[PDB]
Amino acid sequence: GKRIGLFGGTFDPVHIGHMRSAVEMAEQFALDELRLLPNARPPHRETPQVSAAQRLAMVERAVAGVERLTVDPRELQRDKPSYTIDTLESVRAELAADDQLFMLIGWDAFCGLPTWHRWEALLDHCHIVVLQRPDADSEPPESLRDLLAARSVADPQALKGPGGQITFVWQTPLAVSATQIRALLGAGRSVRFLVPDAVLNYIEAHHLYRAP
Amino acid sequence: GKRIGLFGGTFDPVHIGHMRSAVEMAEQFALDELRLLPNARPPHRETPQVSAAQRLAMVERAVAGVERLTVDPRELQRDKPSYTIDTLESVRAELAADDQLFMLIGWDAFCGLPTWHRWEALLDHCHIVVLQRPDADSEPPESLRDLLAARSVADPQALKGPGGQITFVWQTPLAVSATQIRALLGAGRSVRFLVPDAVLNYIEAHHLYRAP
Amino acid sequence: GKRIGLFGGTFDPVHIGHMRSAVEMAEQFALDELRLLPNARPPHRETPQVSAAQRLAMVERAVAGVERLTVDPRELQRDKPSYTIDTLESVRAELAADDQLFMLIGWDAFCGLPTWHRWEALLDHCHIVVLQRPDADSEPPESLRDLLAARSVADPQALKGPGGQITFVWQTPLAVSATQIRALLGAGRSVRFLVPDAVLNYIEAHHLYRAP
Amino acid sequence: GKRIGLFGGTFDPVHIGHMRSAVEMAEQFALDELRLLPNARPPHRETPQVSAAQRLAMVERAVAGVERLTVDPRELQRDKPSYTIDTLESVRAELAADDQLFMLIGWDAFCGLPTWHRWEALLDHCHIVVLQRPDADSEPPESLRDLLAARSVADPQALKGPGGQITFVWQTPLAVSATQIRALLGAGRSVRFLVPDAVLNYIEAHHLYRAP
Ligand SMILES: O=C(O)c1ccc[n+]([C@@H]2O[C@H](COP(=O)([O-])O)[C@@H](O)[C@H]2O)c1
Ligand SMILES: O=C(O)c1ccc[n+]([C@@H]2O[C@H](COP(=O)([O-])O)[C@@H](O)[C@H]2O)c1
Ligand SMILES: O=C(O)c1ccc[n+]([C@@H]2O[C@H](COP(=O)([O-])O)[C@@H](O)[C@H]2O)c1
Ligand SMILES: O=C(O)c1ccc[n+]([C@@H]2O[C@H](COP(=O)([O-])O)[C@@H](O)[C@H]2O)c1
Repeated sequence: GKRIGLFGGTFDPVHIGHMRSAVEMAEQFALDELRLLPNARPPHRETPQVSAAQRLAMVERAVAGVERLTVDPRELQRDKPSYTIDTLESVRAELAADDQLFMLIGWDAFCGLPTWHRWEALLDHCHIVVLQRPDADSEPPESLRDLLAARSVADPQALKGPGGQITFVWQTPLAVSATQIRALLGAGRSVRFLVPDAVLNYIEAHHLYRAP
Repeated sequence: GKRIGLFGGTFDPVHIGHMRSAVEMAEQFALDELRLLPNARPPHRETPQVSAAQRLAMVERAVAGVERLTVDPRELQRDKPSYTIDTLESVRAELAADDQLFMLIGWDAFCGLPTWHRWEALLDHCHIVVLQRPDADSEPPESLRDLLAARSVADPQALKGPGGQITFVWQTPLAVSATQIRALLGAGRSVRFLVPDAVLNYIEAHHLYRAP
Repeated sequence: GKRIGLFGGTFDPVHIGHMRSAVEMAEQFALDELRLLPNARPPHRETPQVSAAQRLAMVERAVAGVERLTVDPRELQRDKPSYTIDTLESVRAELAADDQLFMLIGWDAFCGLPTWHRWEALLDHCHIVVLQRPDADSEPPESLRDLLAARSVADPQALKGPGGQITFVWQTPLAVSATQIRALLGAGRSVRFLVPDAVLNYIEAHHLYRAP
Repeated sequence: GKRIGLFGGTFDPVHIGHMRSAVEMAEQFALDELRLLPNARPPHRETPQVSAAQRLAMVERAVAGVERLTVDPRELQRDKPSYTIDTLESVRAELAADDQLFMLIGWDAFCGLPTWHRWEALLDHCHIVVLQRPDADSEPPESLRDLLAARSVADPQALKGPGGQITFVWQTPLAVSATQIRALLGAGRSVRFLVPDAVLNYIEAHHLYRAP
C-alpha cells in the first residue's frame, strides 16, 4: 500500500522549522506523501487579520511543487475545532485498508494525549510518531505508562501494519518560532529566510501580520 | 463618522485588568474614543464607605490623560440604576447617524442577555463585542441560537455600519480582581501595581476600602 | 464490617460549610466513623503563619466531642505531599476486609479524577461518593464515560461490598468559604458563626490569619 | 539591625510583574528596604538602542515615591559583568553585621545555582528566598539536594540571623513579560498598564523599543 503522514499544526505562519521537520520525517519514514494538516480554531483565536483561509494558503504556497508534501484542508472545511479522531476516521475511509498512516506529534503535545477526545481509538487508525527535541522533556505522566507499554516500538523502522504503534524520532529543529516571526512582521522587519520564500512572498503580497 | 466604544461595569475599584482590556479593545477596533461606563446600583449594594461618586472619581483618575479613553457618568446621574437599552438610546441621541457604536461585554454577562430589558432592541443601536478569555466557557444558551444566527460576524473587522452585529474577541486579562483588591486593602496591604497609579493615590488619599 | 468515610480537604480553615457536609454525609450513609482528612501541600503553598499542624489543630477542635466524626492526619505526617491512592492503600491496610470505605469528593474535584495518580485503582479500595451542589456543573469529561457507565450506582444505598462503585449525592452547602473567612480575619472582622465555635476560639487565641 | 532585600533582574524593561513581586516580597518579609538590582551584561547583549543606563533609569522611575523600594546600581558601575558573590560581598561591607540580607531568586534561576561563581559562598552573606510560581516545576538537581537538606527552612519567618538559610515563597505573578512588551512596542502599540505609569512615561518620552 502507500505510507501516508499527517502533520497537524496551527501554522501562523508556517515556517522553515515546520517545513524542515516535514521534509526530514518524510525521508525518515519513506512516505509516499506527508500531508500538512492546518488546525481549526475559533475565529477569535486567529491572529487578527490573518484568516484560517490565509493560514491555509500559506501552507499551500509552502508545499507547492515540493516532493511528497501536500496539504489536507479538511479540518478547516468543518464547522468547529473538531476532533483528531474524526480527522483520523475521515482520512481512513479514503485510504486502502493496507495503507499505513503516521501522525506526527510533538512531545509536549503527546504528554497530554489522554486529555484528547476518544484518545484510545487514535491508534486504531494510525501509528503515532512523537517528536523528541532539545527542550521537550522525555518522561511522560503515569497516565501514559501503560499505553507506551502496550504500544511503543523503539525502532521507527519497526512499525508494522496500517497503524497501532507509537515510536519516537529525533530532530534538531532550527530555532524558528511563529511567535517570533509575528513580532518581527509587526515591527516591519524582514522575516526573509525564516519562512519558505513562497510564504514570504505571500506574506508580503497580502501584507500579513502588519502592525495595526 | 466616529467609532465609539462603551465599556460597562461596576469598577469597585477600577483596576489594571479593566484598564488593560480597555486599551486593548480601543486598539483592536481603532476606536476614536472608548467610554468607561460605571454602572448604577442600589445604594445598599455599594461597598460600605465607597460611594457611587467615588467609583466614578476613580475611573476618572484612571482615564485622566490616557489617549482614546473617557468616562460617561450617565447611568450614575439618575434616580436609581436603569437598563442598558436606555443608555444606548441616550448615547445614540447625541450621536451622528453614521457613528459606529461598540458595547463590550463579558462572555458570562453575554449568556445572560436574554434576561436583559428589551434585549432584542440592543442591537438596534450598537454592535456588541463579546470578551472571550480563558475560564469563561463558549457554549451559549439555546435562547441565543437564533440571535447569533441572525447577527454574529466571525471577523471583528467585518462589523459594518452603525450597529446590528455581534462578534467575539479574545483577551487574556491580567490575573487581578476588585474582590482580591478590596481584601488586600482590608488587611492594610498595598495594592500598588494592581491598579493604575492615579487610582492607587486616590484610594490611599481618601483611605478607601479600609477595615471598618 | 464498619462503615467508614473519608473527607479530604485543605481546611484553611475548617468552617461551617465543611462541617455541615460531614454531618450530612455521616447521617445519610449511616457511617460508624467519618474521618476528616487534611491534605498535605508544600510549606510554601500554606497560608502565611498558618501551618499544616495548625490546620490539623483546627480540624481536631471541630470534631472534639462530635461522636462519629474524627480526624486522620496521615497525609500530613509523611515528609512530602501525598497521592490519594497511597492514602487509600494505607487506610485499607488497617481496615478489616469487609469494612466499607466511602471517599467523599466534590464534583469539580471529580471530573479531574483522570488526572489523579493511578486513578483507575482508587475504586479498588473504596466507594466514591460525589457531592453535587448548586452552581456545580453537570457535564463530566469523556475520559470518565467508561468509569461512570461501569461503576455508577444511582441509589446511594445500593453501594455494596467494601468499595468498587461510585454514586452521586445532592447537598446545598452553606454560603461560606475559607477564602472569605481569611479575608474577614485580615480586616480584623469577626468570623463567629462561620466556623464552629471551637474553631473560632482557636483562631482567636492563636491570632491566626491576622494582618502581617 | 535592618531587614533588606536584593532583587536582581535584567529589567528590559521593568514591568508590573516585577514590581508587584517586589511589593509582595517587602510586605511579606517586613523589609525595611528592597533594592532592585539591575544585572550587568555586555553591551552587545543589550536591546538595540536601550542602554544599561536606560534600564537603570526605568527602574529608578519605577521606585520613585515608593518608600522602602530602592535601586542598587552597583553592578552597572562595574566594568564587564559582576558575579553575584562579588555583588553580595560588596553589599555586606556596607551593612551592620547584624543586618539581615534576603536575596530574591526565581525557582528556575536557583536551579542553576551550582553553576554560579563560588556558589557555595553565597549564603555566608544572606538568606536566599526562592520564588515558586505556576510555571517552572518542583524538581531540582542532585547538586542542590544537599544544600537544600542542610540550609533550608520551610517557614520564611523561620529565617534567623543575618544570613545563612534558604526558603521558598509563593506568588501568582501577573502574566506579563518583557519580551511581550518589547514586541508590542516595536509594533507601535501601547504598553500602558503593563508597565508602571512612570515607566510608560519614560518609555514614550525617550521613544524606547521603537521599531528601526
Ligand atoms: O482530538 C482531540 O480531542 C484533540 C484534542 C486536543 C489536541 N488535538 C490536536 O492536537 C493539537 C496539539 O497541538 P498543541 O500546540 O495544542 O500542542 C491541537 O492543536 C489539535 O489539533 C486533538
Ligand atoms: O439592562 C439590563 O437589563 C442589564 C441586565 C443585566 C446586567 N446588565 C449589565 O451587565 C452587568 C453585569 O452586572 P449585573 O449585576 O447587572 O448582572 C451589569 O453590571 C451591566 O453591565 C444590564
Ligand atoms: O492523588 C492525586 O493524584 C490527587 C490529585 C489532586 C487532588 N487529590 C486530592 O484532593 C485534594 C485536592 O487538592 P488538589 O490541589 O490536589 O486538587 C488534594 O489535596 C488531594 O488529596 C489527589
Ligand atoms: O554569580 C554568578 O555566577 C551569576 C551567574 C548566573 C546568574 N547570576 C544571577 O542571575 C542573573 C540572571 O541570569 P539568569 O539565570 O536569570 O538568566 C545574573 O544577571 C545574576 O543576577 C549570577
